[PDB]
Amino acid sequence: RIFDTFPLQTYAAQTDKDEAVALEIQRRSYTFTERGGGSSELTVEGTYKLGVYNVFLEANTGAALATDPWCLFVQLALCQKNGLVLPTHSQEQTPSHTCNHEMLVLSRLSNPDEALPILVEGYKKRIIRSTVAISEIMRSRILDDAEQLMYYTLLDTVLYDCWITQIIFCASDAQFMELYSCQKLSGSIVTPLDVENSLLQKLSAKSLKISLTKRNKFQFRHREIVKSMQGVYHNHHNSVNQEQVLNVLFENSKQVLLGLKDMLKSDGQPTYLHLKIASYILCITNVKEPIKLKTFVENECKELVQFAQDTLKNFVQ
Amino acid sequence: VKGSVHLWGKDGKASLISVDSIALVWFIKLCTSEEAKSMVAGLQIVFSNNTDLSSDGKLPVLILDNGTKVSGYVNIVQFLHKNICTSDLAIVRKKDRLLEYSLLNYVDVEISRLTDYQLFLNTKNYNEYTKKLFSKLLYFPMWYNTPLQLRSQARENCEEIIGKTFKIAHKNKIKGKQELQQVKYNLQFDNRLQSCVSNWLAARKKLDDSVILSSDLLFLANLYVQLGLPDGNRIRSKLEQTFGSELLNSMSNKIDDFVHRPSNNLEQRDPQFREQGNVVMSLYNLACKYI
Amino acid sequence: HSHRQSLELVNPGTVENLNKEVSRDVFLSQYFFTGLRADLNKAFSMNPAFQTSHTFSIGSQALPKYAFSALFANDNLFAQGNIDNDLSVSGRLNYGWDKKNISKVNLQISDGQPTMCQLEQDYQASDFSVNVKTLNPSFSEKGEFTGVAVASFLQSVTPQLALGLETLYSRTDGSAPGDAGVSYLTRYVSKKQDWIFSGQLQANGALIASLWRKVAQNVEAGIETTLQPTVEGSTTIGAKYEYRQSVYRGTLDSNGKVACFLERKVLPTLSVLFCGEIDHFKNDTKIGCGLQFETAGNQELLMLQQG
Amino acid sequence: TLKPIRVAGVVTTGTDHIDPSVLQAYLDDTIMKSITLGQLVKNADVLNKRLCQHHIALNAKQSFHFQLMEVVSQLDILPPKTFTAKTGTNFGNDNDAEAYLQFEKLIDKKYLKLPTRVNLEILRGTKIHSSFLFNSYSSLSPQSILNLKVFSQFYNWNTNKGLDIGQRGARLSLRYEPLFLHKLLNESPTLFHEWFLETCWRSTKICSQGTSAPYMYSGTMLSQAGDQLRTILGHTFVLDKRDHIMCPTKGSMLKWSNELSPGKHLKTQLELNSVKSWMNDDFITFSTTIKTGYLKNLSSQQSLPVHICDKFQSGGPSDIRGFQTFGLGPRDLYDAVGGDAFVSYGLSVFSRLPWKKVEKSNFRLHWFFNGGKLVNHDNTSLGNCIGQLSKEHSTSTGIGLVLRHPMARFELNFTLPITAHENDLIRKGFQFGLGLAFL
Repeated sequence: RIFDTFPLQTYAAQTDKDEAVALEIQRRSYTFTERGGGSSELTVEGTYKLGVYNVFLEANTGAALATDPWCLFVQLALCQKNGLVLPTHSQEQTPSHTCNHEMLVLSRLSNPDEALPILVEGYKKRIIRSTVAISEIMRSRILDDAEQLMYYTLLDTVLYDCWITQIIFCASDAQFMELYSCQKLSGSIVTPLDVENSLLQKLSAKSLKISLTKRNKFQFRHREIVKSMQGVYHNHHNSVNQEQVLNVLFENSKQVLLGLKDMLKSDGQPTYLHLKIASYILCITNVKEPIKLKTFVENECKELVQFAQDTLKNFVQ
Repeated sequence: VKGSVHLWGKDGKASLISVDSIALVWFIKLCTSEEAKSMVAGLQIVFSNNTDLSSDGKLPVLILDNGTKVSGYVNIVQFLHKNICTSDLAIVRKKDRLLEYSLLNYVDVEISRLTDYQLFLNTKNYNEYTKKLFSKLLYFPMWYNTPLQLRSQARENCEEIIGKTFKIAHKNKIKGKQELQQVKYNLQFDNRLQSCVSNWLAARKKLDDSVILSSDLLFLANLYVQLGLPDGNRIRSKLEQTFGSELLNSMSNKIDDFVHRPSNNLEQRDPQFREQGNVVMSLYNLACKYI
Repeated sequence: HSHRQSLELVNPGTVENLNKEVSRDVFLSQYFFTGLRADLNKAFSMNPAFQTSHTFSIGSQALPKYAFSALFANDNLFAQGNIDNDLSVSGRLNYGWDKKNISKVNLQISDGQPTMCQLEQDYQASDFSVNVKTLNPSFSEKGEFTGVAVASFLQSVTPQLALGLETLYSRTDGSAPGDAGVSYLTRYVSKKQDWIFSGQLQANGALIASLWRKVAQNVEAGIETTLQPTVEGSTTIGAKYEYRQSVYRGTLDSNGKVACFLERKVLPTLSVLFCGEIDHFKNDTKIGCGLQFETAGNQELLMLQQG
Repeated sequence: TLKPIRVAGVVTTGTDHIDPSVLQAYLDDTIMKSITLGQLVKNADVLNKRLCQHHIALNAKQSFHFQLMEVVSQLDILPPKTFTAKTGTNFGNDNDAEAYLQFEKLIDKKYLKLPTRVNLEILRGTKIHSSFLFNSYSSLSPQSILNLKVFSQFYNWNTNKGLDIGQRGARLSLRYEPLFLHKLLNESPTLFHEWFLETCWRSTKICSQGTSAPYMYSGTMLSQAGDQLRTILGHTFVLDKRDHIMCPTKGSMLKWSNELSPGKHLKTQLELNSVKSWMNDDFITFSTTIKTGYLKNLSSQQSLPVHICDKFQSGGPSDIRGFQTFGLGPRDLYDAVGGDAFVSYGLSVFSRLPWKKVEKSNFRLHWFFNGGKLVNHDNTSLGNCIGQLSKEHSTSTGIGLVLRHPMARFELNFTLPITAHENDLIRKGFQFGLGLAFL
């Protein structure tokens, strides 16, 4: 009726924004550039953001890569699909901006599932693709071949379990938190803020491990070594059965890696199997602590550490 | 390989709840060549029926006389093939060993998922058949927790694939809603099953089709369990109409041939007290787990 | 309307309380639960009755995690409200306009389901009882009622026997007339009050027969048999043992299953309770434990509790 | 009376559980400085209030007539020293009612001579997923108390319960409430200082389905989820001259809060309330409220962003009627991002019900006018902050019915926005509210 004349006045939307936060999203964003020189034909409603656990700088090529095998696989697949080029440094190096796809470092707690990677598409009409949705999308592009699907399910069930068990159990918290945490680190306790971060890592390291054992039905396949983390007894009854399980996984995953050496020839564009072989190798050869998988792939698998480098030069310039 | 293999079953027959206890006793019986019989020479079968011996809770488990434990059918047959000196069931060559491991792992991870549905989430089979077996397999106080735990675990793996008097009448309408849901779900199950086995049969053609591999014994055990339940005729018809009566008849003939085999290669043993699973040992193990 | 007074008829009970002695006191179906529970009841007044109740449940899915109850009962008005997790709201109101006419309303909101509104009006005359119950009242544009209606009449022909009928009308959409069902109810009370028998005959021929007996001051028994040519029946037997320290209830069913429910009083304020039902033929076992604390709210009630 | 009266000795009853060396402190500070009869009565009232506030006695009765020279006899009823289990409810401001269990235990004086009280409390409710509190109170002196709090609590915060926040940590607090004011501040003013220091680890999660809506998936909110450990110092000053806490009829009240996270941020906040009655039987009560707040980022070169839970949020049935909760301030995509400075003002006119059948009931007619502003100021100049904080406000009027029970306040209003921004979440029409603090 006449109650639709209110409000009497309306002003333009509040345009005040915080500059402390806009500086935060510049040290956590890495932009994918186009393949041919530099150009942009995108609108703010047609660009996506890839959520990752963290980012490390490659020693040889210098590109920025995600730390987790699944995040790195999706990052490589997106680059191949869209013709992009891998990043080199965060936007703090280039204050100016233009519409491009970018990769953003997020916490695990940025979605109900507590798992990454995720895709954030659009600006005004925004869609969130979760880890499960990304897995289903990525898997449904290889169903044409029945034999390439057999290998693909082997990598992310046997080798994935071998990687996850080792990172959580045979590696220290100081090494786990550099891969699956976005928290800052300095390496030297000098300022009083460097004492508040190490104690934060000590407190929160355990709860980050639990949210990682739920990403790929790990808590269902191994439901006895994920209940040993949810209590404080540290008895030898649960610590002898555990080493038996971890020894079977490593012995199985050596056969997988030895078998793959026979088929590492690509007659052109890499397939989704090659991009999944390469991501595991690149992520393994990043760990500083001498884990058994890294030792094995450095000593007996000197042909896989070259194949991964060969497939990575398709995306860096 | 000296040790002992524990299983689900009784009277020398493996029960149908465990689809890999059935596939493991067909394995030993098919090791008749000189190199293959050395793989299992020295093994003994025990129908202990207590998961307290398993390293991760699953009863198909191998204990090698010195504390080494392996669990599941996939891990046992992979371990055994790595104890061949290299000097019925065939042994795969080196050039196509990864493919065979991939096939066997695929069956375990994707097709054995469906058989748990048919055993614990299908009401027509769980209500009248599955719950009865545990009364004969376990002991008097341990008759109720195990079926419930297995049923609860079976929906976690299959959730994302297969989803006065007037008050009495209204609640009876809920029953009709239940049959509506049950006829909704069967269309999802039959669509997933016809896609899993179609992938498996398309991948299997890359190897030799005239020999029996360790991966075929786990696929056939799944069909044997799945078509041997009271709700098995619908699946028998659905698979047949889409794959071929002659093909499925050949597979059923192979299943029958495996079932009717002499138990001469077997060498089984009466379980000892410490590996019985009775009330006293269950309490002892429960107390030791917290110490 | 003259010989009726000379017959000296006795006012019969309500239709819903024919087998109250059997299915409510002797039996334990409503009392049974699962999981662990803790109850804290706090009453602030008695003559102007008012109290609250705090209930915690764990280990079970049927019982809500948190329950809050608040009830107020004056001389002629009763009002009880219940709040459960997920915003489950329940409200019951009774009002006696007279010693004969009583009207009550029950409203339930499930926070995701349509609200259930229920009305009941009952009249307990000198020698008969008449009650009318409506669920979801609704009248179309032509004035035709749509919903659920239950109208029951029960009159005692003699101080021992009571006969009556019940009519249920169900109309869902209103386009078509609703279905009507007629049932008969009968009740007999023994001269020495040793046993009470109740019988119900439904419109489909189903027969329900219940009997309550009191062996002594502390021991009572009850039997209830329902049956539906294709005739199928179920028989339930129950026993109730009443003592100052504890109260036991046991139930055995014709299907081969048993159930027990015991309330043990250990302290003047604390009273614990336990329940367990097993079925050897169906392999169905349920257990439940709980406790209840009663604490006075006002100082006068606290001193009365203390002494 | 102005009779010069001296007090020499006090005889107590039932004060066995409390140490005489600590009861003599109360007596010396309160009751034995009287020099007349009116002052003696006032000191007796102050002593009774203090002893019922420090949980030493349920109530106190004192006889004075026994003789100038006289001795005052004082009676104490011992509280239950054993386990005390209690249940109850509490009313949160944002339309959430919480239910709690509480186990209280007094500690015998043979262990600690200072009256010490330990209680464990369990909370639950609509938004509260869970909450365990361990509280320890120690009465150091008749005008000072020391509190230790250990808490672990998980709940939902934002609109549609979009965020899930869990907090674990501890707090140490010192409360100072002077016995006697210096004759400047026949009334009973309340005045206290409170200094606290806490350390807290908190986790923020976006528990909102991405398919449902683009809500909570803006750039700002994706960067807030995670873990952080913080420590803060803080001070609170409260002065209260109002004749009644929950149903005032006259007087003013002032609250002044500061907190500091060293090297991270500095927050300050002030609020004033004034009440003036205008009729012989207080028919027309007028009420005014003004609150302001300012937050500054102390970190170097604008690093270390301030968390969204530490910023100022405005709008709602309690803060500014006529707008939805978290319905004011700048927004990134659809999410309220708070502000570093705010101002808010409210003006209410209560009226007693005109009909003689209902006069003494607490139901009252209500006409209100509200407004405010919430901005992200630049850290440059308070001059610029005030310049941009004094234009384009967001006002709202309305009329309704209020129930001011001493336990809680209920409100049913019909509200109309007067002026707002385009992206504001207005709510015109009927609005219901309940709680304790309103504007």
